[PDB]
Amino acid sequence: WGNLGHETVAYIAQSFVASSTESFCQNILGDDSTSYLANVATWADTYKYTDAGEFSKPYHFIDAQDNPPQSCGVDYDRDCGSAGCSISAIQNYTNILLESPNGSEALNALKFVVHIIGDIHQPLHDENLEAGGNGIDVTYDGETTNLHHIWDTNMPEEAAGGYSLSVAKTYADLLTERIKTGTYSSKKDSWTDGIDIKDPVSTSMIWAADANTYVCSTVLDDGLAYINSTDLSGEYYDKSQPVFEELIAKAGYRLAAWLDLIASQPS
Ligand SMILES: O=c1ccn([C@@H]2O[C@H](CO)[C@@H](O)[C@H]2O)c(=O)[nH]1
Ligand SMILES: *[C@@H]1O[C@H](CO)[C@@H](O)[C@H](O)[C@H]1NC(C)=O
Ligand SMILES: *[C@@H]1O[C@H](CO)[C@@H](O)[C@H](O)[C@H]1NC(C)=O
Ligand code: NA
Ligand SMILES: [Zn+2]
Ligand SMILES: [Zn+2]
Ligand SMILES: [Zn+2]
Repeated sequence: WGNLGHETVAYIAQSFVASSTESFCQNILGDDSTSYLANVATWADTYKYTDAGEFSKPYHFIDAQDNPPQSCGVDYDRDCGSAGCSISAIQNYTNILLESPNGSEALNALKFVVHIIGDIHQPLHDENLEAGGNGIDVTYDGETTNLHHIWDTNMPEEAAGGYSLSVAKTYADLLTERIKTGTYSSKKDSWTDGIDIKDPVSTSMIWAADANTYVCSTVLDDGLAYINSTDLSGEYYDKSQPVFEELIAKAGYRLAAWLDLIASQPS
């Protein structure tokens, strides 16, 4: 996602974490504001453009070698690759926070987990084709862009009504309502099925496989004749909106559950 999506995921997670988890994270981050997670949710996307952070570019995605829209699937050993991936990064940084939460690596580990659980839920961050859709040029509201970009940025910002941290907070409030009582309230009690702090790869692969299903059902189902030729800000946006909104909600809910397990200690 772009910055709005990551901040929204982070604000949702803040609304679901336990108090002890909030304290654990505020202490690592040195921030006890009501934006503590949202304030770091974009860091990984700045870091990756620096020499020191170049290593971490592959950690934003897992290039699933499926065949969409005909067939979708993610396989860790087939798709992660030698340079690592979102799944291998969740394992590494989760294990740093479990083993060394008071050490110097904890700060970046937590900022990576906040960001990357967001990225796992962007379907085109779970797809090899055309570098996650970066190579598919499209038109969106009269502008030339690419399919990856409209899922990261154009469509979420249209739905949220802007791009800023305050707009993200409002959007997160809307999606948090949908989880607690609204649209998602009868399905969210299944969203953490299979979660296992002792198996970060298995857990994050469930999430990535869930998001990847939408590459076939939603991202690419219209077929590339349509996608290449049609302004996607109309009916394509209309069908995409419920899907990316539910995936942003899932990302925040699952991030909170994961942070609770990372911070958890038996009383
Ligand atoms: O296979 C790829 C290649 C790139 N990206 C993402 O696409 C962004 C560029 O739009 C990059 O920063 C990167 O995180 C993916 O999700 N998958
Ligand atoms: C784990 O994270 C550290 C710090 O960012 C990095 O140096 C190391 O290469 C990572 N290891 C793996 C297996 O991804
Ligand atoms: C759509 O554009 C992509 C990327 O250039 C291309 O691979 C594909 O063949 C195009 N499909 C159609 C039917 O135009
Ligand atoms: Na056209
Ligand atoms: Zn992102
Ligand atoms: Zn992206
Ligand atoms: Zn990212």
